[PDB]
Amino acid sequence: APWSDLLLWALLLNRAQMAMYFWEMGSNAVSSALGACLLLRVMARLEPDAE
Amino acid sequence: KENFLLARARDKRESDSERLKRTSQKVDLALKQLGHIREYEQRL
Amino acid sequence: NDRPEFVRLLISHGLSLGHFLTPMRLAQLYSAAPSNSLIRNLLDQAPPDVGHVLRMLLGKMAPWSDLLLWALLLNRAQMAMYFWEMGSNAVSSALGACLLLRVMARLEPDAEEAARRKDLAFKFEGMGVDLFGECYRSSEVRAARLLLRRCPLWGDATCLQLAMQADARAFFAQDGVQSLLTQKWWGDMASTTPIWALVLAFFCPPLIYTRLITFRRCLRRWFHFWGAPVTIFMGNVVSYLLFLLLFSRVLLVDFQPAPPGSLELLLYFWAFTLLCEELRQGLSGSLSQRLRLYLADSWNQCDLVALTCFLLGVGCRLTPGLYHLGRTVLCIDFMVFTVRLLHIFTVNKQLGPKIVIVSKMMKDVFFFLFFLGVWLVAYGVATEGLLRPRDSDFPSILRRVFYRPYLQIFGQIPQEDMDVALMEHSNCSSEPGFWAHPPGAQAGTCVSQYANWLVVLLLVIFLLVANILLVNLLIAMFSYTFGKVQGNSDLYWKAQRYRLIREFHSRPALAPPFIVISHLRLLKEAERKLLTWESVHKENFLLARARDKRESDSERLKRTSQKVDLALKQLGHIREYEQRL
Amino acid sequence: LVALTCFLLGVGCRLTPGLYHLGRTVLCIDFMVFTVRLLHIFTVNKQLGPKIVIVSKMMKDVFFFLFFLGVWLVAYGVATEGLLRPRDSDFPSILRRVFYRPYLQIFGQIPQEDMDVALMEHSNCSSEPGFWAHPPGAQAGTCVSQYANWLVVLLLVIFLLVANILLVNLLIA
Amino acid sequence: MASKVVAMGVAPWGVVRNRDTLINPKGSFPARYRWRGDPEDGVQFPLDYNYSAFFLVDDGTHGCLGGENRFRLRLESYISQQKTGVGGTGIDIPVLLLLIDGDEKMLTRIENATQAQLPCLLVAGSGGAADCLAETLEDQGEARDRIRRFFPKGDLEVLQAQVERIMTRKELLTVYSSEDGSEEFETIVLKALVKACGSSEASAYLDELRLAVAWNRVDIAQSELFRGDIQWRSFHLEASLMDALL
Ligand SMILES: [Ca+2]
Ligand SMILES: [Ca+2]
Repeated sequence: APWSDLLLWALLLNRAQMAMYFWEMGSNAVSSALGACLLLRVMARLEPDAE
Repeated sequence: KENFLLARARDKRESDSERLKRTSQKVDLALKQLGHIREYEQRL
Repeated sequence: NDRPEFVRLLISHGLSLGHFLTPMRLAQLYSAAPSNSLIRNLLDQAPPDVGHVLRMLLGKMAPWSDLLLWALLLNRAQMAMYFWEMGSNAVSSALGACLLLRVMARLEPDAEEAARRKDLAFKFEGMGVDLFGECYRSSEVRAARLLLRRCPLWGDATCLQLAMQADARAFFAQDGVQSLLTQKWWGDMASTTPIWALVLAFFCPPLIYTRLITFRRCLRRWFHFWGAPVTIFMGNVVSYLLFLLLFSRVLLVDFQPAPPGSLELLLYFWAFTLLCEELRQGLSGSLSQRLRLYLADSWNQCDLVALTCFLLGVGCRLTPGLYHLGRTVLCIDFMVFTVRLLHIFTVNKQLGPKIVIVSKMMKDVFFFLFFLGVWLVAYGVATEGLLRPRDSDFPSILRRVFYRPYLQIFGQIPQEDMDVALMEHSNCSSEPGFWAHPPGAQAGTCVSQYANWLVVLLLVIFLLVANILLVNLLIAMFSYTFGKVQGNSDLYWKAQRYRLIREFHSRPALAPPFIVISHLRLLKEAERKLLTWESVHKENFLLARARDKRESDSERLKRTSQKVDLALKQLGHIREYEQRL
Repeated sequence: LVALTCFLLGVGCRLTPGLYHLGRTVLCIDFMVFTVRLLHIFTVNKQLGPKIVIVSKMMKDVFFFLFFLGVWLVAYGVATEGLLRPRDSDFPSILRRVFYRPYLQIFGQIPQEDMDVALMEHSNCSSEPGFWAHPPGAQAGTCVSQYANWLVVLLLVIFLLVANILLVNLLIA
Repeated sequence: MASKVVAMGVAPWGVVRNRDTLINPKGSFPARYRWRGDPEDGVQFPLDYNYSAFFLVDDGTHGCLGGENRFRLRLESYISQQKTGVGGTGIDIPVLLLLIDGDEKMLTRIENATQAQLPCLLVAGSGGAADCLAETLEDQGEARDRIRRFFPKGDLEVLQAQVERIMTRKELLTVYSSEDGSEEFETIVLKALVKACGSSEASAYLDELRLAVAWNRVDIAQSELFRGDIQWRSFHLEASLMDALL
């Protein structure tokens, strides 16, 4: 399913609107949302930008 | 999920800012049509 | 007449400012100061004659710029904003305007005009922050390297120096500034190197040549590692801790009336080295101007006080008949050095703002000292009068008046020295009445027991008031101060980060005790392009902000209302036309 | 895991002929660890659940306040010890009078008899020049110098103020 | 400098100073042009130095104006009928003309361009020859013709005939709404481009779509490009989607 790959790409590049859109038409809505939250929090805690 | 998104979009459409935007664009169309009909009456 | 929108409109429609502004015109503009305004007072005290006032305010150490300065001085918000919107050096001008406005506000007596000046300064700081954020996003290298680390015409001082003087912490709080500061702080080493990795490599110099640290090649790597300001900071921390340890050792054990020993001589050499380092900092950081700048930093003042006390102590001890005085002053000097040690905590985010919190709480302690002095004088004099102790010696009176209640604040309640039921009655003095003999050493040989229940009542009231009301008033002041500087903890820490990095970026690579050898060793179109790029990004930012404003709900409502008014007018027109035909 | 490792070490030490006391000590610490572990069961209750998280978070604040208090205690304790010039000067005793005694002073334990000279009986203690006093405390030094004792009391006042109010209430904030 | 954009110059050969410095039959790969000469005249003018390339139309005259209008219009029309490389596999390159004030000759130029079916955009308040057409589009006409333009040629009813001819093809002209210093007209360019095409074949509207992607005029594209009139295919939108994602 291309939607999962696009969602992962958007999350990694931190594109809010595109990630939201890709999630809106994914397969596993709840699991995808939780996984996205997990990944984003991990990257944020790992990111040095501070903004 | 589709039901939830549809409900959220419906709520968004009813927001005050959205109503204002929609009515402004619609009345712009109305003004354009009014000018069009005024020109039509002027010609005839 | 302060018509911002109208002046913008007039300039918009083909008006050449360069051919317009004249010395006479500017003189009139400044003479338009409102009656007895602050700017009017400054001009009178000081042709426009504007350079002198600016040099007086700041310290002295294109029509758009002149109009911006005029607007800032007269405190015209909208016109100042407009003039800045089409200036030359957008970021530097914004920071300079914030600096000037804050200085004038702190100097202004109005107490509300100052509020407006501070608000305008905040707006300018926000605009500068947003503009620089966009500039950094566009091209990190260009913005970071050149825009900040450049000396402009505003004061011939880098933008960062202006931000520090203006206390524009929000400016230091953004991504680009912090990234640049971190890059400087880590020198040539990769900013992502783990702290533990650096610490471990510090004690294993050979280890730096491994994959643990990320950046002939050998010497280049060695100098890059040991010259990085972070490594210098770690070395200075270690050396300062060792200096304190040596000082304590000497003071507690090796200090004797006999001539100095080996350790004491080493301590003298170390202190002399610190003095030389501080002198270097002062002399290379316009000699009078540099000295004033150096003395303006609180940490430098603390260093000078510590070194002066140390010198006095050494001198006193060396004198045959001042050994004890020298030792005492040296003890106090050690206390001063240990307090100075706090400067290094600014490197940590959690401990950074706490220094500011303590510094602010000191003032509250001062005012509470005023209150407590009043209350202690009252209560202590009352009790001393009631007891009528027979020692009555002036030092003893001061003790029983001030010192004893002060300890009572902290749970040290000497009942045996005040209650008479707890003391054995005796025939002490020939004076009439009954007397009791307290057991305390400094409680007086014998106290009167005439109205002793009143003494206990005063003790109860004092305990209540002092131990609860006043102490918790002070604690409430502390809580308010803490909360005030807690929502902005990050901003304070970022400012402290900048100060620390600046301090350690220009320091000899060797730690103090060995820094003597380092001291001996001590003994264009590009700007045009950069400014054009900055101006382009400023225009983009302003255009985006205006676009957002046009889409605001109030603007949409206004526009649709006027447009539908036009539509109604046209409808009436066409109705009349149909009526005629 | 920590509790079980400490328990194993304690049992091993006690079973050894010449480590009984060490085994008992480590077992005492292990019991403390188990009792602290007991907190896990409070999470079942709504009222006591978040309190565990609150305590865990407040531990970090305690750590940073320990940094601050260590700095201030080193300053004040070294200053006072230098001023008094106690003649015991034994390294464990020096560490006591530098760190331990002020720390208790934070909690209302103020040993005036060991610092004030007006409260101590003067004596000819040592041949060194100047006047000396004999404190009654057991670990307060055999005899302390009384040269500039008003300064010791002033430092005590300042320390009481700062520690007992400013720093403690910073931590409480 | 703030960065690609290229500027092209079309000036008559005869109003450029120091022409003799630019004559070489065997090749002039190097050349030095004195663009800051002290003398100044109303006939000869100095070349700008910001343009990447210049075109000097030779009309066999030693100085005059209007000698490039025909060639410039022909070149613009040819561009309007050219694909963006890859032969015909590419797509049509959009074109339009921006008008800012002018005179009667400028009005004639605009009329010729409109008869060539090339979009033109007018700016209100520029001055003569531009504001007059804007007012005519917004809408006495004779009075305005005399008012918005100097007295000369105002009585000339040839100006009235030219204005009527312009109105006959108003589908291409578009006014610039200042909107109190709006400084934003990408939407205006897109609107002119869409209203100047009409015919829906789904093969000539790709360029407008790419422009809309390059900008953030999604509403404009939805209103016109994706109003349903055009038959968008699948492969048509692949490149546009990739660009939007990037
Ligand atoms: Ca210093
Ligand atoms: Ca087309």
